[PDB]
Amino acid sequence: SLKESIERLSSFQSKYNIFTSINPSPYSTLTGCVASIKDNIVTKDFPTTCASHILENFKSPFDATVVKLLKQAGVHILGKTNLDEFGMGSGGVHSIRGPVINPLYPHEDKKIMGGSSSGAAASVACDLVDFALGTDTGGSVRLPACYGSVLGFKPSYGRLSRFGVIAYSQSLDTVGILSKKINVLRKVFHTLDKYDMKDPTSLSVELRELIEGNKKVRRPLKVGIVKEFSHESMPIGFHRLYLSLLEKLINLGLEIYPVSIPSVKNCLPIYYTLSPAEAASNLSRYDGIRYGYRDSELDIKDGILFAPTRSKFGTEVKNRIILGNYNLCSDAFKNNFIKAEKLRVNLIDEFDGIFRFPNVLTNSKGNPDGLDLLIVPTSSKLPGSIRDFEEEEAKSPANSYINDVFTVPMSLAGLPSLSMPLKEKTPIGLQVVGQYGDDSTVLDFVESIS
Amino acid sequence: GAKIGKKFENMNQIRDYLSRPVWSVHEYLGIPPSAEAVKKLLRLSGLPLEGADIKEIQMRLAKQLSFINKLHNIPVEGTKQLNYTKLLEGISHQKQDAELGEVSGSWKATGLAAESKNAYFVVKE
Amino acid sequence: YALKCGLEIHTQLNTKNKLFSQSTNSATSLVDAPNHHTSYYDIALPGTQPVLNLEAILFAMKLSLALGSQVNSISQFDRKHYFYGDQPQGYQLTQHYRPFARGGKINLSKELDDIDESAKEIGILQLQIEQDTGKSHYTVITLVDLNRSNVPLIELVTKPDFSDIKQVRAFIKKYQNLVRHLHISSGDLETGAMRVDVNLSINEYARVELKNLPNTSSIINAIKYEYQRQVELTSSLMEPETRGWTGSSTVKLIDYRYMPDPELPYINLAPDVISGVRGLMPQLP
Repeated sequence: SLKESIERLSSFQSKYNIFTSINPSPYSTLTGCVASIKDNIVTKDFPTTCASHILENFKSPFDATVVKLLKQAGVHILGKTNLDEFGMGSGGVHSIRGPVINPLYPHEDKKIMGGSSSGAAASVACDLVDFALGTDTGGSVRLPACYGSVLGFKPSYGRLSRFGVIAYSQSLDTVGILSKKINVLRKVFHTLDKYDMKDPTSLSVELRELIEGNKKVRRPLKVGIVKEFSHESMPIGFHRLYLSLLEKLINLGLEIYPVSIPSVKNCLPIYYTLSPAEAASNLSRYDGIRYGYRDSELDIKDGILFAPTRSKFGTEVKNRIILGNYNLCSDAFKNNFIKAEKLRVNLIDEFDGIFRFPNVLTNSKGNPDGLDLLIVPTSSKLPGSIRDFEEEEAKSPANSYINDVFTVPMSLAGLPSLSMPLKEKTPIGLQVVGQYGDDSTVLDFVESIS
Repeated sequence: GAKIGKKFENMNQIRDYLSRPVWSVHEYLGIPPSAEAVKKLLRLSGLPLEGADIKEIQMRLAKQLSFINKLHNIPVEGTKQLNYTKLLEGISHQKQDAELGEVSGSWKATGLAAESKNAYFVVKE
Repeated sequence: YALKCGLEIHTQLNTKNKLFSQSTNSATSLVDAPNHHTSYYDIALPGTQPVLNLEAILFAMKLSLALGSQVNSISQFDRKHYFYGDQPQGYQLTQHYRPFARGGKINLSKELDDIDESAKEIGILQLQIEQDTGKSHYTVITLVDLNRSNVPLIELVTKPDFSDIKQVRAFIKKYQNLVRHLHISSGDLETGAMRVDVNLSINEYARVELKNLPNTSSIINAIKYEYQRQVELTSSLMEPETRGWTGSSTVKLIDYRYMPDPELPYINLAPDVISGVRGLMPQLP
């Protein structure tokens, strides 16, 4: 078994390009659990590369808080998983180590795993680890989970510490958890759902207690399906699987409602205004001067400081940096960026207006005639081939941006959202979504119907 | 604004609801800056001008921008006070955290740099 | 002829620790070994995060009260982006859009300040808390010491109220005295604990700003030089222009993409902070 485990690990690694680094001695309250960690979360014991030339042999002096908490709970870390470089991408194809391949299919198929937590999802789908940690900025835990036919939970923003979680877009970045087992996932969430004073965005102890104090018995549970997300071209098999799930729920006595949340439609343009801007800002530190890759010869060229080193950024990262800097320049800032922030506020307000649970961050009262959970597709597409994904992206950025149509609103509003599979080994999923802070409801609901 | 409808009574109401003639988001979303603009942008980005395919960046940015510029037409609809004692208390309770490397000399701050000169970081003119 | 002059004064706070990290704010920077007083955050390591030092708020409160400034109900930090060896984050945190305080003034008198006017007040535009950068030593390779990076600064911006050069000296002197009297800074121009940029304009012409002034004598002289130099003019001084100083003459010399910091909480002070800090003020002159 042990021998059989290592051999399995070597095989799937070789065929599917899952890890960026593996424990030298693999498999040697979460005591005995084995985890993989997305390679944008810093660790003392492994390099943290962000799948980037920029940080190709970077060794952090410290463990991310989530890594420390896991270790303290007795978790063994198998290795760091491959990812889209610096978290930028939706397909898992942008990495200095090459793309991750989806293990639901023969590796010859070169099917995409989805991104940015590609390796994380793959390591779970292969049964290499008990759970994986990923990050989700616009869908990057939920989408690859969906494509690996495993659970992918993105908790409420600020519940899990981002200390040591390398910055992509800080107002959106969230640590998330992938597993095949809802029980394991809840245990991991409970372990990691903690205030961290190192993280100025960590949800305070006071607000956590306020959230708990707001919980009420809900009878019956009220579930919404969202008009604006109910009309996309969906994969073959989806409607049957979707309708079977809703029927199962209706036969349990819960109530299902149509709900319209018009602001969800503008979420992609909102996201690609805010997120590239933050990205450009957060990547301004990379210069090879204090750490990471550094050009052997020049710290400046063409009157542009750090250009030679920074040229080693991946191509998708450069594109986004360029866009983000455009978005931040004075005139564009006063227009698109300010507008995007205001619309984001509108979105949060619309969600507040339809949820019974109060939002402690906006001090909404909760709508007593509102809803407990939303159910929304995770993706409108099946995983294609790496070539097809790469071809499509080359045609237009919009073709890639649309991949996160269903996931970005919950990122923008920081809502807890769990993608769950509908059929064994099938890259189709649904999200269960609750109000900000209402993580236990989402998880218990999913556990209840599992 | 957001609105909740009446509860579904049966699965066929849901099938009919899902089959209503309503735009997809794809349908709703309908799935160039000067070369000098791009050059300025490369500079702000700390990216090299040499080797850069300008027209290609012009082209990609153009499409990026028309996508996010959809916001131009969207109308906009429409914290605990730190007090004195808490101010003083916070000041009194601040301390250096080893987990932050805040204690002087507790780690080699230059030890991750590819190049250095003794305890200094270095930049080449 | 009439001089309309304004100042931008950066002042290092002598808080025990730094602005967004609790690493030591050293008073012996000249003898310290380089890159010794530097946290993970000071070196801008991946995954590090800023946490505001509340002592900087206290110091800014004391300064605001002394100046008669209005403390902003909500203030925030913004990112000012540019690349430089002594700026490890690639941006400086500073209060651009929502400064700590606005308004205020400083009174000068003939009796006490050796001014020709019996009384003359210099208005303050705003007051900002911001990060210091590291120190660079040019030897070609430049050596960077980040001990000074993330040290708290307060930037004071005046209205263009200066008319005489005796006023500028008297203002700097009292401001130096003031910051020392409040125990928030050494106010020493020689060490760089205080740094003065100048903006001025003669007879409602274009505003010009003078940079790199190491000591009060050089500021006064640059002002005196620039005043007489400007009078002689005159198509070149129609648009704003930033100049320098060379001991004998003044010689000629970017979108910062200001973005509100997405991580740091707003500064939202309760009314009792005002009365509280007020009770802790030293007797003012």
